Amino acid sequence: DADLRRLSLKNAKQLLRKFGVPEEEIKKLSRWEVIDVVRTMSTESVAEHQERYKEECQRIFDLQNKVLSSTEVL
DNA sequence: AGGGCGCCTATAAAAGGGGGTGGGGGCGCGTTCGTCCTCAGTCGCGATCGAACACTCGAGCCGAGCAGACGTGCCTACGG
Repeated sequence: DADLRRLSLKNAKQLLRKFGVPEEEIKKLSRWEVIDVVRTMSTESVAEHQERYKEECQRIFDLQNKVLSSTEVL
């Protein structure tokens, strides 16, 4: 977070251009918002923890539905 | 209308002031730069609150022991 705020708006603008951030966020260029967006993009937690639980539950549930209903002869 | 005369051209020199023109210097103004102030954001430190663990007390459950009661076997006493 330190060096991202050391980026001195202009180089952070060029970095947001490099990552592929849309031109609206580059255009507004409030520097705190820019550095929060570039920290988020360089990251790209409790809503992900429960979503990964739901994803793991859904995968095996769908897999169990497919195997035990299949009429494939093994 | 035309000859003679006045004036222009050229040459030297001075004297002094006045006027004209070009260049430089001085003055004043505006612009630019630097510094300071203010706001926002971030990090560090201290205090307070919540959670987790440990200790203590009590209650319940299980096991063991003893006592009571009846069967059965043996011995004695009583009755025929």
